[PDB]
Amino acid sequence: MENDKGQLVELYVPRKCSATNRIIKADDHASVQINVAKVDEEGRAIPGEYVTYALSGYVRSRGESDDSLNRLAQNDGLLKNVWSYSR
Amino acid sequence: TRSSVLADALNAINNAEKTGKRQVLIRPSSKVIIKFLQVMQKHGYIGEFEYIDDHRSGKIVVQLNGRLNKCGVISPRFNVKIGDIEKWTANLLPARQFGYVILTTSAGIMDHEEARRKHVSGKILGFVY
Amino acid sequence: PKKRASNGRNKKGRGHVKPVRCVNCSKSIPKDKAIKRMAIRNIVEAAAVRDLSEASVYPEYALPKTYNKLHYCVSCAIHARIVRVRSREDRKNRAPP
Amino acid sequence: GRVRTKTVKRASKALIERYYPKLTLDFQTNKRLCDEIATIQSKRLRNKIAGYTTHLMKRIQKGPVRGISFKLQEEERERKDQYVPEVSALDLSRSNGVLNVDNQTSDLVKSLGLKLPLSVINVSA
Amino acid sequence: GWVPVTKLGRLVKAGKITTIEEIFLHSLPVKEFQIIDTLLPGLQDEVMNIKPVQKQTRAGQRTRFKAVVVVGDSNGHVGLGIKTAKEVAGAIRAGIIIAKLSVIPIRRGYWGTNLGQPHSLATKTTGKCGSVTVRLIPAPRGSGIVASPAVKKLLQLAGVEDVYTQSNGKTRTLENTLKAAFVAIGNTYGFLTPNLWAEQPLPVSPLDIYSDEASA
Amino acid sequence: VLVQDLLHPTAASEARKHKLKTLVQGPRSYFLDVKCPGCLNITTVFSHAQTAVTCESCSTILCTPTGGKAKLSEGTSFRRK
Amino acid sequence: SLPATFDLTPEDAQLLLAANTHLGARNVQVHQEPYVFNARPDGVHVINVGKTWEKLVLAARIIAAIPNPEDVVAISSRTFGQRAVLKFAAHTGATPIAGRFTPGSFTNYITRSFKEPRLVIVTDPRSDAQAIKEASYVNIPVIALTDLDSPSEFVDVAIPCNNRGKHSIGLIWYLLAREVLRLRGALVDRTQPWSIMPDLYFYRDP
Amino acid sequence: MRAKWRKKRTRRLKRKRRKVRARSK
Amino acid sequence: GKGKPRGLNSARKLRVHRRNNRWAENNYKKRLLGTAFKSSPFGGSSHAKGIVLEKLGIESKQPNSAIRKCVRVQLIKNGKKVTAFVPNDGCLNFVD
Amino acid sequence: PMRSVFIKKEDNGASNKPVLSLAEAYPLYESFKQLQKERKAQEFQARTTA
RNA sequence: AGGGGAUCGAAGAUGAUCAGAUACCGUCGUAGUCUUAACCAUAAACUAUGCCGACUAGGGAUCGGGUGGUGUUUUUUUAAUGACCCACUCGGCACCUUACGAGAAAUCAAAGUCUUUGGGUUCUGGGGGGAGUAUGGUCGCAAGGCUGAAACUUAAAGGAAUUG
RNA sequence: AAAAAAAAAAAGCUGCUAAAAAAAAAAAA
Ligand SMILES: [Mg+2]
Ligand SMILES: [Mg+2]
Ligand SMILES: [Mg+2]
Ligand SMILES: [Mg+2]
Ligand SMILES: [Mg+2]
Ligand SMILES: [Mg+2]
Ligand SMILES: [Mg+2]
Ligand SMILES: [Mg+2]
Ligand SMILES: [Mg+2]
Ligand SMILES: [Mg+2]
Ligand SMILES: [Mg+2]
Ligand SMILES: [Mg+2]
Ligand SMILES: [Mg+2]
Ligand SMILES: [Mg+2]
Ligand SMILES: [Mg+2]
Ligand SMILES: [Mg+2]
Ligand SMILES: [Mg+2]
Ligand SMILES: [Mg+2]
Repeated sequence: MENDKGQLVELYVPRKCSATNRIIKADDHASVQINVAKVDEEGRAIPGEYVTYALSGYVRSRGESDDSLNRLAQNDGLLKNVWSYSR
Repeated sequence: TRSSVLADALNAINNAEKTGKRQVLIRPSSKVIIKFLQVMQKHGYIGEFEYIDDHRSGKIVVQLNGRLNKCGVISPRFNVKIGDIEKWTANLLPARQFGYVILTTSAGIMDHEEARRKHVSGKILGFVY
Repeated sequence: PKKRASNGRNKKGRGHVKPVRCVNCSKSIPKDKAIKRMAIRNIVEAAAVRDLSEASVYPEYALPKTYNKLHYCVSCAIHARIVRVRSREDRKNRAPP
Repeated sequence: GRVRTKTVKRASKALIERYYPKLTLDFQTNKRLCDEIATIQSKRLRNKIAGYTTHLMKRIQKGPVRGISFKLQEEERERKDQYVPEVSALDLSRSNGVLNVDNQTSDLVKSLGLKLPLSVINVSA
Repeated sequence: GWVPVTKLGRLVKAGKITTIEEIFLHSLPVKEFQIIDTLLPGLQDEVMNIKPVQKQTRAGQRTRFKAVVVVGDSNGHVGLGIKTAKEVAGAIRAGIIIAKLSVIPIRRGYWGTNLGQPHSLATKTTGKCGSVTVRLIPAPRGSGIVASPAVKKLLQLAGVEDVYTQSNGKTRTLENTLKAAFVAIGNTYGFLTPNLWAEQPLPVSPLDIYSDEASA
Repeated sequence: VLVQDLLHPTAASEARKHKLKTLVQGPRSYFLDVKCPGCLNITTVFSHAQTAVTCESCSTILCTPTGGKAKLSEGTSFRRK
Repeated sequence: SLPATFDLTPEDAQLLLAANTHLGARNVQVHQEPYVFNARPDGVHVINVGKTWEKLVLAARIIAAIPNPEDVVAISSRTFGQRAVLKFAAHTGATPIAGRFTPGSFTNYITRSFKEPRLVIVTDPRSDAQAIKEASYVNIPVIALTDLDSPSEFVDVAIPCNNRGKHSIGLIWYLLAREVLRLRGALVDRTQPWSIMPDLYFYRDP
Repeated sequence: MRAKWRKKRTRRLKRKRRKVRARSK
Repeated sequence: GKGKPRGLNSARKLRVHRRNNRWAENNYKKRLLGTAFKSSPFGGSSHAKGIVLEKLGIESKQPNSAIRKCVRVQLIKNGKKVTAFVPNDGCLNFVD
Repeated sequence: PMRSVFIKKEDNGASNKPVLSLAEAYPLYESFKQLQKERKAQEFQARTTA
């Protein structure tokens, strides 16, 4: 958020969970940030080119991190037949 | 027995959002529930919802984005006047810049900013932020 | 405070259980609370087995055994070391030793 | 009692760890090399250390000892766990080129759409 | 000298991390106070109280001293540390270290209509520790900090200009009420607001950007 | 599981669920078209019949009531209608 | 996505079915596992080995995305996986922890065995519960070789397998090492197999 | 003292007071 | 809900229950019964005049040991007898 | 920890050395197990047939 | 108030023990213990957890019913039954694991969904004593029950845990 | 399919009050 005349205030716009869209706090030490390598046309992983997911400590502690990562990965197309919407 | 279907629906939405699910099933789906969900959807707190027709009373599946902190009912439905509106918003909204007290007025169910714009008041239904 | 979730007995969904008497002191204790043990004993006490076998008129005599169910109150079981005071975490162990 | 303290035990283990081929299964020679190869302030402590060292060498001669690892031991360990069989256990040569599988494994691989030689044997409850 | 032994400490000594906003953004666990006072040289410290706590032994009572320390630059960052030690001065020093390790960011906001700099909190917030619940309410401009002296000093060192407080429970447990106010102030960057609804592209961590200037 | 399709559950899971707990409730019972030996006289029998349904021509009891589904007699021929 | 040369080859399917990675746990079944396919009689369940293959290549993509290869840490307190994680350490960067994981290895920076990994891989979450608990204190992603009854808390990538078998654990570690080497480029031939026999990653009685 | 015996003592006192008042009336 | 009624027409119950519960407060019961007028020695007044009947020495409570030098005094307006402490060092010599 | 086993010859002379040594009996025992192994296969065959 | 009155056994008698011991222990033994008719209305009458309704984590077992399986066994090898096995489901008495959550903690799948405070409703408490007393009602043959104060007194009583 | 175990004479009392911890700066060959 910002004041009356442009000029963004609120230092540290925080990250949000890729699964539950909740704010990942500064002291949330059970939260992770997965980086998956991109692959180009030969089977080789390009260094420095990742697709990135952030998972909150709540979902990791509840044990939905694996299923949530399955869904996010299949949505981004790097999984094929792992996750089903109709459970 | 079941005395407030709106209270049951908003409680089920709250528990779904706390648990982190992206959908919730609601029984038994009244008109007041539909209007309340429409106000929340208009302000962008839920997303799309779908009404399932049995021939009894209906069910609703609501999609949930992560934006909801709390939706509640105010029971009993207190009679509320024009200055009492700002008194209620001060009591149960987190800030002056967001959040809505939803109230049933004679010109339909609406949030308190629309009620101020239309200059109408009424009975209090609940809240959302 | 509350020591045990079971209240020291085994009665969930009854209200009242008919009592029994302690075999050592005749204290009245409810049947679910008592410290039931099963004494299944050889009749000849393991040191006279040879003597009774050579004194038997029959070959292959089956040598029966005695069966008794002993009911103990809490005081008599603790004093007779049938059960002993366990630690706070080990109190929850239900398994026989 | 004759329980030896951790100074003796730790010195003996360090001596064996870095001087295993030099020292022997004999107390007299172990004493005569320990006094020149280590700096020990007491003749009594040197004798105790050399005696426990000789005891541990007897232990090492009767199979390996946990906590003690020298160069010959670790080179034998790596030479043994770099072992590989001539023919893989997972090779299908054993069992004649066909993997025994159940009905559920069979329609699993049909659902995966892979063709591979398999034999179905019924598994009953 | 410092000679850090942590990837974060190595990066902060190398200068690849220049603000604690990166640490807060990536939720990096801090284990060295030299990181904190390198990146926030302007935070100041204060001891709230010293209390004695006693343990009964066979020959008398063993007395140690419990120090509660707040640290904080007066815009955005605060920390609370509690330490017992055999000496009061050692308790104060170790509490300063612990308070420096616990520094958290503060979301400051507007009571309304956003003219100047953020003067108050963005939302109502509450912290609970023990029996004490501390509730912080945004206040209009010129209200000041309506609070008891200890939590008022904690809010001052965080940089809140004006706020209302409400307390329930046994507030004379000073350590509890200070921890509850720290939880309350910490939850401001926990509350999700419509201005934070917008989606962000999830930046790459410094620990992977500068992995050569890290431990290896 | 946090994301699932409540509007389209699988037929297996709906068949597993109780009749009042499916998405839209409905009966799990059915009707049988039943013939007895002798006279043709095709008749309609509920699957949970609670009564000894007889053929309209003769005393030819077709089902015996049970705690659940009705027990059809030994010489009968039924088709799920 | 992937260029479709990453699909489950029939020889890899033969390896998986010969090592019995498809034979999951008994009728005890954690709801966090949709990897069940067609529960067998005798109460045994069958794991979708295609799903195991896609999860394994996803895990290998994450490990290949790790910049310094020694920042990957492989964990096995199980004897059936000690040799597997040691050979994984040999063939990749991968600083290993085989045997006893001392508490405070990820916390407690003054410990002699203090590691700061960017990713941790464990063989059994139940047997290696201390390592995953410590990783949850310092923001470490976790890959785990789960079974159908494994405790999936604080596990980000779960590779479903039979972790009760000697051959299946070694085969999964073998395949993981092979694919991370293929994505790194040490094995330039994506189609041709690896010279290293899968029995190298196996536990032996003596 | 034990509360049961305190209750017994109170009941005895109450009965005695009733008897004395009945003497008066 | 909670043990209180919440209905929009339950105001009578709420009011009556509050009255019943007000009786458990110390100050409300005193003010509504008028015990200051009835049973207080001063009759609800702040001060009262009396005549000294005698001088008393009250032993201190534990853990103190002293004689407190009070006076037994009968009030003029109602005849009730009370005991008043005489403060400071030697003022019992003033009071006769 | 002092429990020990005492063996006494029968007075009548009924007690006698066994006809086969333990070692001699063991292959035969294995053979029964082998028949059982065939029988376990037979159980499988019986299961397979019906 | 009739009947019954074998056992055990308030009172009591007695032997010990003891400084005393009309206590514990031993031996007897009245009322009682059982029943019929009529009273009494209390218990740590306890899950010290009011009821009705909704929702929120995993796990196996068990009791009653129901559905399915070319499942096993028994009968007339073979039908139906029955008894088992497996899968599911509704309704119970419970249990195990965690703590998202709650709590002062002990602990709790409710004691959660409570300062982000409102699903419906009844009852009860407001520092410790005096005191369940006095008084007035009312019920009871009685014992007593239900309702129920005040003057006065007092800085703690109390809860859960820690180290000795 | 195991072997093991029974034991419980006597022991009352100890006057009042009294025990308790906070902040750091010195520059010398
Ligand atoms: Mg106690
Ligand atoms: Mg009872
Ligand atoms: Mg207060
Ligand atoms: Mg109302
Ligand atoms: Mg005092
Ligand atoms: Mg007597
Ligand atoms: Mg009562
Ligand atoms: Mg009660
Ligand atoms: Mg309920
Ligand atoms: Mg059932
Ligand atoms: Mg059940
Ligand atoms: Mg039941
Ligand atoms: Mg009060
Ligand atoms: Mg009171
Ligand atoms: Mg206590
Ligand atoms: Mg005396
Ligand atoms: Mg004494
Ligand atoms: Mg005395």
